[PDB]
Amino acid sequence: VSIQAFTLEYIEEATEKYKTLIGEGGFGPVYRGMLDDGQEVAVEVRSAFDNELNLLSAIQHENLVPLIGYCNEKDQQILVYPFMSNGSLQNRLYGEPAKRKILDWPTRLSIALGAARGLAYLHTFPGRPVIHRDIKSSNILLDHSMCAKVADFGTAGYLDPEYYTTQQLSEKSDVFSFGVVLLEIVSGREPLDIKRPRNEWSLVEWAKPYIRASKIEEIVDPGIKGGYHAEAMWRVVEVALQCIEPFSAYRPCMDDIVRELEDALIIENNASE
Ligand SMILES: C[As](C)(=O)[O-]
Ligand SMILES: [Ca+2]
Repeated sequence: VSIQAFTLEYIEEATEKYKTLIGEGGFGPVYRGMLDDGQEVAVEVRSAFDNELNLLSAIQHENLVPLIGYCNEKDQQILVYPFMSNGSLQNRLYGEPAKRKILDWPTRLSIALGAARGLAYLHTFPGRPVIHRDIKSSNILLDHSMCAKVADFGTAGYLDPEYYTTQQLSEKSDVFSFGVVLLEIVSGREPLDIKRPRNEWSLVEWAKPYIRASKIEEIVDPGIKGGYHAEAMWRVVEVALQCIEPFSAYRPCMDDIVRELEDALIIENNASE
């Protein structure tokens, strides 16, 4: 809840000399470490600011990756986040772990609502908005409790088509991108896959017809076939379609998405009990 300054020496002790590399992150590599109090951290090292730290200091929401501290020493720019032990939504949908454990519909729903709330907090931020501009399943991280934490708010298949007119990314561009994420969550497919039959190359182009023709069962992840209530799935698919409208003007705000995703989870929780 409060940002700390670390020394390079401390980051090296925690990181065991960058022994582990958690993965490619936005604006630098990210290594795994443990602080001397025992909490697991991810340490982002800028490849190549104090205003950014103040912005990141000002962002506080349960569905955003929080900043623990930073390192300023010797013209280095290091950022320290909690380690998210359950990894990325992308990985749990069609990653290696998806072959072991199938993420169930209610959990998928709960992760989407979490992520939407995080983005909603950023979009409606007092004074000026915070726009992510690179929303994707790999940037929706999961903690021990499978609570969504959106990352890299400091990609082909997700890019707002309208960007080719405006050459600008906006809240509405984040909304389009999120719509593609909702399609991943429903379908269990990555947006772009050349190895798929030609008609299935684009998840977005492939899906719209079936949704438009009210035949959602065809596009649903086999692992959650008969694992959802139709009323709840309709809501998610419907709002997903509005998000991926080629023209931002017809696209809902993130907060309309929050409400639809809340409605879907109340429908499932109601039928579950
Ligand atoms: C990027 As801001 C905290 O001025 O809305
Ligand atoms: Ca608000």
